[PDB]
Amino acid sequence: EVQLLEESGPGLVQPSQSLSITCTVSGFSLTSYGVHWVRQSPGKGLEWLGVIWSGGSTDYNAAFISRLSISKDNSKSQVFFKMNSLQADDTAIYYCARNRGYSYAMDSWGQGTSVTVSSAKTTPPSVYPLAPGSASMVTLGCLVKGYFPEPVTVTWNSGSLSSGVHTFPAVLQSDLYTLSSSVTVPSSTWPSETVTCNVAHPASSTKVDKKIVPRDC
Amino acid sequence: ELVMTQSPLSLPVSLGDQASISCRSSQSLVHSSGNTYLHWYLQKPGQSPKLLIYKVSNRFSGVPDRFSGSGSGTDFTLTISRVEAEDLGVYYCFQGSHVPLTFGAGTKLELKRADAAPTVSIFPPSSEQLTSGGASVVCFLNNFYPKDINVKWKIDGSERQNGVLNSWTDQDSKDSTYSMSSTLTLTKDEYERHNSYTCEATHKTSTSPIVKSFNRN
Repeated sequence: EVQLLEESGPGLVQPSQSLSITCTVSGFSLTSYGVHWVRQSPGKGLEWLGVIWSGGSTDYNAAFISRLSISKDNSKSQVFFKMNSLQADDTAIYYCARNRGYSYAMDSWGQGTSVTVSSAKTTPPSVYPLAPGSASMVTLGCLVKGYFPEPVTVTWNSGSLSSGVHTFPAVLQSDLYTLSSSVTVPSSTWPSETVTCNVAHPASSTKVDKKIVPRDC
Repeated sequence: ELVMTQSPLSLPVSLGDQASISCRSSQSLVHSSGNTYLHWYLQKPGQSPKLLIYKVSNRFSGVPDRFSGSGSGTDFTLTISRVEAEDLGVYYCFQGSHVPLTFGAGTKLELKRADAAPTVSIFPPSSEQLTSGGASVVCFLNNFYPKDINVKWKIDGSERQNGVLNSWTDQDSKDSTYSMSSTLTLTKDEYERHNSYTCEATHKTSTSPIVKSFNRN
């Protein structure tokens, strides 16, 4: 009918601890198809972790076998993934995917569950205005530093300024996230007209409206 | 280890043109069963990978005929007769012949446009951040093409690479350009040890780098 697989994970895990993910499937039987586990991170791309075949036996990526465990309950249409001793680079999107019988290719994938391995605590961002040095378009910026977890939402002039904006992917710095956003407007509109960076961080329930003011030599 | 090498890794294309992606394995993918478990996946932003071709040349359900796979042993090729907007994304070859199963690094099929020089802007640490004891020097290199670019930081004329964090945006859906942010993170004391801060961008659009600087004064 509609072969679906759905992962259910913790989201955030602390390093050295374990990661348990349950893959619930429908539209097909686990007694008829194997189920693979694959993860994706920017640093290692797509990595195959292991699989539990329709018959119940498993196969693991040797690089993970020392801390990976895959099992299942055919009656409940559930496949269980458990990996111990998590480390920072285990941060990634984890997927379960159906094995297409004798083709040995993943054909139906779950949407995946994002896992972040971190010891950080919820922390609001420090917001800093980026105005050009004291010494036609003009580009202004906003630095959002030291927050956790992702995401934060950066807008300009409460969303009234949406064109010419570039909000960059956050990078990890000292267990905390940092990102920047730039906005380019006609030099005739700034600083004659106000330009403000608006930062919202849902997790910490904080918002910061930082006005970009010119520097003074 | 079994290595899957895709070439090219980045493939700019104009809609309507033909595209060809190579995937070579460090060892034959001909399985002992006589079958060759070499498959191709296409992954679009935010989505899970989707099966395109299985067992070298079999088009999966719903895959248009403009997609064709060929090859044998260690050499395989995926061809798109006439690229359409919905074909843009990242293509992965995958082998299910030898455990651990492995993926290629992925080939990014992106929209081609005329080369464009980046608009570079440098920003000194805000007074607010300095008050906090930190000093981030930010540099925006916006709307350039192709994505290949080199950014160098120079403090009082000396190249500095430690403490530099870069972030790149994905291809702009509107003008097909790329943008990047580079930040030189320093302690307030390190910042005060020098005066001249420079952000230098080297891009194929010019034989000479674009230089933006400011003096701590």
